[PDB]
Amino acid sequence: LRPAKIDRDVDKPAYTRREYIRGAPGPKITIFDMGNLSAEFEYEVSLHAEQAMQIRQNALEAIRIQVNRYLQKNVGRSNYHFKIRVYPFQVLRENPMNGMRRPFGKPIGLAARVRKDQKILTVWVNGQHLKFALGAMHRAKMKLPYSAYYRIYDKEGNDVTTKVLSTM
Amino acid sequence: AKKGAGATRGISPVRPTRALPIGAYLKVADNSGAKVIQIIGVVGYKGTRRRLAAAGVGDMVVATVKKGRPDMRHQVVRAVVVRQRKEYRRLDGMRVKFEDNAAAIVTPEGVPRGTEIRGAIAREAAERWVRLGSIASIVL
Amino acid sequence: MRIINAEGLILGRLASKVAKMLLEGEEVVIVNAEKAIITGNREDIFAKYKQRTELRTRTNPRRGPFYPKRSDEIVRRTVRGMLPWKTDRGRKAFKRLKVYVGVPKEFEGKEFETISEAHMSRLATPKYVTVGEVAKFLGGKF
Amino acid sequence: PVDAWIREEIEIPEGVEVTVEGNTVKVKGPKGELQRELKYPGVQIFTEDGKVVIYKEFPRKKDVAIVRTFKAHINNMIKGVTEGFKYRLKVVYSHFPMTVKVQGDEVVIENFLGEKNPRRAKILPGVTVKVKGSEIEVEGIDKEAVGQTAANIEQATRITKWDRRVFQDGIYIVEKAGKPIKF
Amino acid sequence: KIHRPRRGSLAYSPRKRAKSIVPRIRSWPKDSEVRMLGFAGYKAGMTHILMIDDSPGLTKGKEIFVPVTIVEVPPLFVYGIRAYKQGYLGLETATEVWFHDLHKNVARRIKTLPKNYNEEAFQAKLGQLEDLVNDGEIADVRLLVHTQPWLIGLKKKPEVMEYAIGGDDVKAKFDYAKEKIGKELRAGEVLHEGELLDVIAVTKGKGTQGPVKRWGVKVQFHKAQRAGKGRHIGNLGPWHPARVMWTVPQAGQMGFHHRTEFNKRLIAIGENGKLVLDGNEIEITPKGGFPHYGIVRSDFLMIEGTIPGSFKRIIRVRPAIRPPKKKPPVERPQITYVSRESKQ
Amino acid sequence: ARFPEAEARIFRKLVCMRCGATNPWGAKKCRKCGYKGLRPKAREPRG
RNA sequence: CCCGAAAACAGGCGGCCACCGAGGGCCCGGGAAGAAGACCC
RNA sequence: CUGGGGAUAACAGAGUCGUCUCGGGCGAGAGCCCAUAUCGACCCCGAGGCUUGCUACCUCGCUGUCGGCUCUUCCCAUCCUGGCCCUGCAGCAGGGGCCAAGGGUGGGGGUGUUCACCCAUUAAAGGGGAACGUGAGCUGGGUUUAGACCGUCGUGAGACAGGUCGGAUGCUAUCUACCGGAGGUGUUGGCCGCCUGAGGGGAAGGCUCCCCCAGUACGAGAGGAACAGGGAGCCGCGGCCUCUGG
RNA sequence: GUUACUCCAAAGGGUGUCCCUGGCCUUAGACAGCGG
Ligand SMILES: [Zn+2]
Repeated sequence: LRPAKIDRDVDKPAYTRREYIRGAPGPKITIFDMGNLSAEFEYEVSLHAEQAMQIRQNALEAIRIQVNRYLQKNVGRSNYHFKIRVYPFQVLRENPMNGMRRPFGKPIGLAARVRKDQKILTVWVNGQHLKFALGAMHRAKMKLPYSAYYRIYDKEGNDVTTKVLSTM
Repeated sequence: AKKGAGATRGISPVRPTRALPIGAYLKVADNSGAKVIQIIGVVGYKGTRRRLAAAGVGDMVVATVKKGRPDMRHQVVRAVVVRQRKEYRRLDGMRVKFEDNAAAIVTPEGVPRGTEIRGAIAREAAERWVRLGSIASIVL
Repeated sequence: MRIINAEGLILGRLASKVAKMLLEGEEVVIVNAEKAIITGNREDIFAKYKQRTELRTRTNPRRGPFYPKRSDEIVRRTVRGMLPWKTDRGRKAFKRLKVYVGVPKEFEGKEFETISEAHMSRLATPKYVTVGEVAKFLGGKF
Repeated sequence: PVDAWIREEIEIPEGVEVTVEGNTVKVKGPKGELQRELKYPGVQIFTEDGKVVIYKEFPRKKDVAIVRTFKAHINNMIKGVTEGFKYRLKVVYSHFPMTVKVQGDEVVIENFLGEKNPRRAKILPGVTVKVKGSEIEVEGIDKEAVGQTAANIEQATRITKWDRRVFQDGIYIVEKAGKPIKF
Repeated sequence: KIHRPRRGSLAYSPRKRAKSIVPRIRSWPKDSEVRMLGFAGYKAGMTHILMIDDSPGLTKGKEIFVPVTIVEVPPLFVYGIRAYKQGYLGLETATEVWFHDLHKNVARRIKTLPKNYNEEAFQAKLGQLEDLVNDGEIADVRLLVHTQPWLIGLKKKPEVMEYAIGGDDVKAKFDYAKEKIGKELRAGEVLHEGELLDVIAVTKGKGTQGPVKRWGVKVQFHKAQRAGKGRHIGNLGPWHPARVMWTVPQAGQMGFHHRTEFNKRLIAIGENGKLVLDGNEIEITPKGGFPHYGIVRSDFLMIEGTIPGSFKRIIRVRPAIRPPKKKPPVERPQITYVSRESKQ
Repeated sequence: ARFPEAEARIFRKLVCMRCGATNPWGAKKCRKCGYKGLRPKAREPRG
């Protein structure tokens, strides 16, 4: 398939409505929560977008697999509540190539529209796996089209990344 | 000396003139099944644009057999040029020539296939290839 | 004629002053052309001047360019660069100048000016090279 | 900046005399003179009660590093006119024993790996080479000259074409002015 | 793409007629022995010898055929001394002294000669120059020389040349020159048999020639031979640059060029047209005379190989500037046969 | 044919696994590329 | 190694004339040079 | 056939780079074990415009031609030649990388072919750019103008981004450019001769084999090196006519 | 670098140098040496 520099920008209108789009495809990604889904952990390691993006589902799935494998091999299912927050709604289209006669693209895939400083994914963990959560952060960051940054969140809604990073 | 006991190659001082280019036919002077060969290559020769490889007395050529007993016909062989019609110079200044153009069929390492050569050969060839002068009666 | 000792002077600033004098109408003689200095890194400087020397017309080498290899001529050429060489005024100005390596007998024991706004104590960083060094690298007899 | 008046001080020993005139430092001891140019903008050198002082008036990190480099150099000059320096070298061979000779301003090594041609190594002015069995000693007053002579002798025996695990013949350094070499 | 090398060399360009028919010498060799560093003569002919090889290689010790060119060298007249000092860019002539008694025929070349100029004035000028040389102002001393082609009945107009002197000490050179001025020089007093020489002359003239001969370009296909372009080149170049390049081969002057040829061995110096073998004296002039030349009568050099120039032409000779390490020894080689048979 | 005198000066080097350059023994990143993967020079055959 | 005083600082040196005349060219017998010119005897 | 049109296609140029070619980041892992000697998934970031397409800014009587022959020059993104580094580098060799474009990179068979395939040699028989360099330089095999045959489609006249046979290649150089040859002026009087040598040009040289080192080091064997030192040739360059041939 | 625009290459890395911050150490700390 085509490079993501074509689809990372957010300047086109939203194109979501299934009852008017003909030939629209289904999602390749199907799982969005992982691990222990009730354990009431302490720390929330969340990724945020630096600027607005459109992320493809191919990338989303690559991230899913990579991160969950790291976390399962080095933490264990009974910990590490992993979640992907954003669903792919926008339909990507390509012009069936005649030339520019009758150019209006046929559907080829899906992406999720993310705005500036919008949470993409989260890993809830306990005190003694922060380093593995941050490894997941870095692995994910490396597979996105634009830049991102992570925060560490406590209960009560507070940002604690400074000091929690300092002590390690 | 590593292996001087029995050697195949020698050293001549003369360097005759390259007289026989690719495409030349040669009468075979030894007692192998071959009778006439044709030159398709000259061993150890690099040229330039549109120039053909050429050989003289004492040089090893690659040839194809054209006439001869059936086991040898259509085979690619190595041979040493042993007689030529074009004049060449000796150290004293005198020119020497022969009556025909003739070769003897050998192995890449230099060993003769055959037991006798019929007629006269050149001293230059007998000197560069030592095992031919033993199976040739007359040497000049 | 004003006589200027180039020992320890920054080449471009010297050349600017000299070009203005020649345009105003004065005769100038520069001595010790080999002892003027050029600031910066040796590799970049030498690469510039070698690239200058390997420039030629592809169809005929008798039509130039003819960038110099000697030190006096390097200095002369810099000054020429600072003048209106395409006009008669500039040509006459350029004829009013002479440059010399070392000090010839004819100028011995004489008054040597100095240009204050060119001087290397003015500098702070020690990365510098000499015009004679450049000439030697390019292959000039001095 | 780091500070305001970085000032380093070296105390002169028993019989040494330091002259400082014009970016050139000169040292006299029991044995031989020694000279060295040490210049950088803003760095000054002069003499005190007995001391050699290096001083700069509003330094940056790089300037600090340079001041302390200059100090190291002066101390080596002083220790060298006071005592001197000596390096040690060892010779090893599997096959083909090599003969090492001192003749003039060159060291000559022959039969290295079986080679008919001898290798040669320069000896810089003011350095003495002795050969005792399988061992070579290089002694003098100038640290840089001594080290350079030793490095010349060691590089005169260098192999690029074959595996150095199996082929180890050569001449190697084992001690630089006291501190031994260890892996 | 098929690759191949270009047609001819760019190192002898422009390929023009020589400035003069007397060749100049641009560089001189370093020779410790204080002597005059060359000589001049006239080409006479070719022949061959048979001799025992002395050069390194195989065939050392064997009898071999060797071709030979003969140069007739009558004695030169040393007529002047010239001094050189150091200029701003290079050497500059300081002063010349000429000798006072000159042959009549020298005016055919130097039309305006001094008139009174007695022996006494000559000695005074030499004293001036000696004092100048003793001061320390002088960087080089050279001799001024002229040929005498009236001793062989070739001409009356002489050739005038300037030669250099070997060694380092300017004072020693000047003493040599002061000895030699006003006297004849013979080639035996300068050259050693068995030496390697460089040879300098102007080549045979051929006039205007085309590029097949001048640069060795290919003759075109037989279709072009029938179309009128057989002995032409194909094209003068590409669309851009939109000009003909100087490197493209074209027609013009071929021959009459200045050339230097390295490392020719002097094999023998003769006397009055005769050469000495073990016992006997033999005339080298062949039966009937050298063609386009006659009879050698004065003094001659044998130089092995070939040299530039037509037969009756001025040749200059110097010692080798670019010789190899494996030299032949500086003695005459053992000669067994010299060809005296007719050459026509 | 072991010669530790020689090993101590033949095999006290580091190598970068990205660029291939040799680097001084007590280093943390590469002279040229800045990479952090530096391994000791193979003092015994591997494989 | 080849070209090279038109190198615009457009050079250095020895000698001749000049401040009728040094010197040059054509013409003549030629060729080792040569499309005309040029070169050489 | 006429009148017109770059308001509008084919082609060279110009733009762009989906596609293409060349790279990189992280690291799933493969490699007795060992992420990175070698190989590197999936995702993500780029360079070039020599591959094809997209567009329609320039040109409709500029030249419209492909391939081959001839001739010159440039780049490096290096096949050989010079020098180095790592190795799952014993030696002989291999694999992967760095500097380096001074020189070399050829001869043949079928086909109009470029390309690709094959043969024998070879140190190797690298590739690109210059209006897919080069028709006021040659050729004209190919490119379905006018004649003709086969197949297929079509009532038919006819057609075929199908095949096959045949089928016009003009030029007295105006200006500039280059190769060489001459005549003037200037250089502050004119003339003869000898020199200096600023500056420009050069590949004037490049490569292979053989002997010896040595059946040695290395190595279980089998195999099998190097420095120095001696000889010969091939390609390129410049000259000459004694010998040999025309 | 010496570019207002017409007409300027990133993901990812370097603490190379100049600066603002926050924790753990510091009358003996980070090594550097003699020893258990
Ligand atoms: Zn690296």
